[PDB]
Amino acid sequence: RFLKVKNWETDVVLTDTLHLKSTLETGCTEHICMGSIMLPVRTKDQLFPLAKEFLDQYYSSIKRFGSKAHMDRLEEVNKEIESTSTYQLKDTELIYGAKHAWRNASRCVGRIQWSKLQVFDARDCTTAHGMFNYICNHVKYATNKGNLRSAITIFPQRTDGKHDFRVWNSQLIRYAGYKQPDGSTLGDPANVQFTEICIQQGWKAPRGRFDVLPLLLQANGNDPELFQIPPELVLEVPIRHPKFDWFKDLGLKWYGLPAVSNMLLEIGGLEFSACPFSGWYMGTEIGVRDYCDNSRYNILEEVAKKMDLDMRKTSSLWKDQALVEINIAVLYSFQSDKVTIVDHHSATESFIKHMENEYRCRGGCPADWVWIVPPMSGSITPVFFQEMLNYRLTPSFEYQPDPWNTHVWKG
Amino acid sequence: RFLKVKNWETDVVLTDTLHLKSTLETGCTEHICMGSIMLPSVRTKDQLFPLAKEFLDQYYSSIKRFGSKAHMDRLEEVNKEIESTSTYQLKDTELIYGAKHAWRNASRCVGRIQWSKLQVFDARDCTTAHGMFNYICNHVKYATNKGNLRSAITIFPQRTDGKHDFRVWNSQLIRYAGYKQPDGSTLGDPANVQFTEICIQQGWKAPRGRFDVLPLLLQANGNDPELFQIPPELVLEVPIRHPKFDWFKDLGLKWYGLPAVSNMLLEIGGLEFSACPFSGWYMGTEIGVRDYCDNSRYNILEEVAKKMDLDMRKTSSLWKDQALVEINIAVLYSFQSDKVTIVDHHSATESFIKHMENEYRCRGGCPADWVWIVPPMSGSITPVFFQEMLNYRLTPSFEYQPDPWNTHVW
Ligand code: HEM
Ligand code: HEM
Ligand SMILES: COc1cc(N)nc(CCc2cc(CCN(C)C)cc(F)c2F)c1
Ligand SMILES: COc1cc(N)nc(CCc2cc(CCN(C)C)cc(F)c2F)c1
Ligand SMILES: C[C@H](O)[C@H](O)[C@H]1CNc2nc(N)[nH]c(=O)c2N1
Ligand SMILES: C[C@H](O)[C@H](O)[C@H]1CNc2nc(N)[nH]c(=O)c2N1
Ligand SMILES: [Zn+2]
Repeated sequence: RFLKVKNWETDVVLTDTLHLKSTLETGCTEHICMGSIMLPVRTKDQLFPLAKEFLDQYYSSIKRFGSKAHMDRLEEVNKEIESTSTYQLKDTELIYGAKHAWRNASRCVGRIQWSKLQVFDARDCTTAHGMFNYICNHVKYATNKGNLRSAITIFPQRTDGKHDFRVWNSQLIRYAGYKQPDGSTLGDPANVQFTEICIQQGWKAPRGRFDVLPLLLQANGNDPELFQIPPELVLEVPIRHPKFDWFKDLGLKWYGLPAVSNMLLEIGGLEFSACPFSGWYMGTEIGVRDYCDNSRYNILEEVAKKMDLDMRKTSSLWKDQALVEINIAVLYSFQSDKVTIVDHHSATESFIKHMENEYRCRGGCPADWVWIVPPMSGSITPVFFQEMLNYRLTPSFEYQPDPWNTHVWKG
Repeated sequence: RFLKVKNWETDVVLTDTLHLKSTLETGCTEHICMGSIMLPSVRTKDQLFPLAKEFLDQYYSSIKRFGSKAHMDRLEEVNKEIESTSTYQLKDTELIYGAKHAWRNASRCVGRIQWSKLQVFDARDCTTAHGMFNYICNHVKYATNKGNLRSAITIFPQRTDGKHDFRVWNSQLIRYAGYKQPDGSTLGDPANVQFTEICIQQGWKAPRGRFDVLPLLLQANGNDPELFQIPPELVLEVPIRHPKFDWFKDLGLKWYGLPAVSNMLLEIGGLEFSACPFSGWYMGTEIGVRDYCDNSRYNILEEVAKKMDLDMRKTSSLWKDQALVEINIAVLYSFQSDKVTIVDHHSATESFIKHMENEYRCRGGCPADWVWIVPPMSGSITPVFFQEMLNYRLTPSFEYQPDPWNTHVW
């Protein structure tokens, strides 16, 4: 069975056959589309075929399908599963799985880079202090003094679900948010709940406006522990505007390194619940979302007020105007400081090239249009006109519940 | 079974039960989501009666006479008519209800808060293209209303056996001509390049300007289509100027006030109305973001950025974005100065969030296609960006249909 997607700006038509390797559910049915819905331990029983399918992919990629090495690995894994109820990945398999999890992330517009991932094997880690060391080395490597480098650090896989490794932060670097008694918020409104957990865990909060949060790190199912990232490792960029001299006076800055730390990496049925990964920013993830969301820094009003816009009626598009200016400043600031960043025009253009190349050599490229189209100026980017098929391939990155909702406290 | 939709800006969570009355197919499976695919790539007496019963059932429910004397009698009456004639005819009240609810059920339409205010023009007695023309002129005049735009639909005879179809060949009743240049570029509107040529291919006398209003190409009862020129005094146009830059007028832009879709099919109780032009009023981004700044449309993006003297060498200057905003400020300012109805994308999306809440409250759901509801600019500063939506097909409905120049036996 062969499916087709059409680009409505260029009439280019591609043919998807990779969807035949799709596995778990999309959430949709013949009677409902859940395409705009954000969200949805293993027995040897269902683990055997999950491992086999992964190894079949792996040995196909290295042109060794059905080789003696393939069959011995199959036999050795299945023996390990039935005698221990799980199995260990080789280094080679682990690297392959992490890269392919990214290659399969249908919501990620940056996947053109998927094969250039630095994989740090932290599966020998045993304590939160060890996790801290591993994460410090990741941040230093990835940052690279502003010449950012994609990377992932993989902590031990889940066993019985009672000994999980977890990074409680949603991203490795993020600013605190403080709800004031009068109802206003100091800092990042998105991080108010997590900031409270940290303060309750004993974090002495400076209660400034751009306080980097501590790492809250859980090893082997023990209670999590607080660590402060050394400030010399946290690269930051003061935000200024190339024409508006008053923009610096807003006093804004943003960190350089986007590092997702709350997701679950699934490879051959194995679940890696702590796997921070990092790349580099698209400008709009700071300037459209991290300041101008009604639920974030809401400098949207202030920028408009200082541009002296008509804020009486929305049809003056004063919100749209200030939104553009803030995104110009973010890109200008990062480039001036030689900190890697990509604007949404370059990133979407690169993704279309990636997507076409993937249809050629792979038979498809799963993609979530709802997330691929940028949060501003959508229809002047080339992905807006691009039909996209969405399906789940494994290995994959998955959401997992917040650990504070599931953790059993030791005391 | 009782699905939940969350708004991630407000944490409001609505429960959808209306989807259980869904019917047609989405295109998706549990293995593959086609939510970003544009398109879905006569009735026999047995297929027809359940469809009619379903519709009559929801009609008599809406007037709180479900299972009443009138209900069962009407149910029986249509049963007899179908067994006899192999089709049936709608009562005027049912026709009006069906059309309003096809609008209410249009999951790609952000403007649905107004759905119950539709003016329905019953044109089922029409027999000829001249008659169609008359009905369409009256529609345009009524809908335009001197700039105080009013939603309207005109419904021509339903399909019978597929041979005697009524079709408006134009995709919209009012559209600007587009001619390809003997060398490279395009004059007018490139989306209409084929149509603008099909008209001359039939006998049009193209004034060969940029903004030449296309003639109507009306097909009645399956015969060859006929050209008609809409009296220009019926075509309200707004000159586009900017509330700042006076060079903006120099661009010499204008757009028509009346968006009027005319190539879709309306399905009520199993019956198919192949010619059912409907109109409302524009959202500002439909003209400026899409009609002006699309690459394959007017593409004056470069001109506007050039006249703003913006750095156009690196994309990271966001010069396209900057120009795009100013163009959409001008469109809104121009319509508003001329007292021609228009809504900005902030107002329309806010209105739609309110409409959603109303529908979940008094109806149990609201089918909605996020890929189409989110505006093509400034998406994440509008309330619909963070609103999860469930998409499903209810009937009565508006459906796509092939272009008649492939279908018609000339
Ligand atoms: C290297 C430059 C990268 C860029 C420019 C980029 C860009 C983006 C953007 C804009 C999103 C949308 C998320 C949102 O709006 O909240 C996203 C999502 C995502 N990216 Fe990438 N990304 C990059 C690197 C990576 C890497 C290194 C990985 C994994 C190894 C990755 C995996 C993902 C995943 C799993 C998502 C899903 C997010 C979710 O579901 O919330 N990305 N990316
Ligand atoms: C009164 C003001 C109205 C507004 C502001 C409005 C707004 C919109 C917009 C922005 C779209 C997106 C379509 C596109 O981008 O091409 C749309 C789609 C649609 N609207 Fe509305 N609309 C209005 C009135 C109506 C009426 C009166 C009807 C029917 C009686 C209707 C039915 C539809 C349908 C069927 C679609 C889907 C179009 C398609 O599938 O291509 N609308 N609407
Ligand atoms: C792994 O590397 C990545 C690089 C880039 N650019 N984006 C992502 C997506 C994940 C991600 C999303 C957001 C959006 C913030 N919402 C609250 C509005 C901010 C981030 F800081 C971040 F990290 C990952
Ligand atoms: C029936 O009433 C309606 C009112 C409004 N505002 N929109 C529609 C959808 C039909 C429609 C949509 C668009 C979108 C911009 N494209 C250039 C991509 C432009 C139109 F010119 C038009 F006609 C119908
Ligand atoms: C490929 C994609 O589905 C296609 O370009 C859609 C996207 N969303 C849209 N949204 C609106 N309002 N109008 C459109 O024509 C489209 N086109
Ligand atoms: C409700 C909706 O699915 C939700 O707000 C999504 C929509 N698209 C998005 N797209 C991006 N890039 N990032 C997001 O957080 C979201 N949020
Ligand atoms: Zn779907």
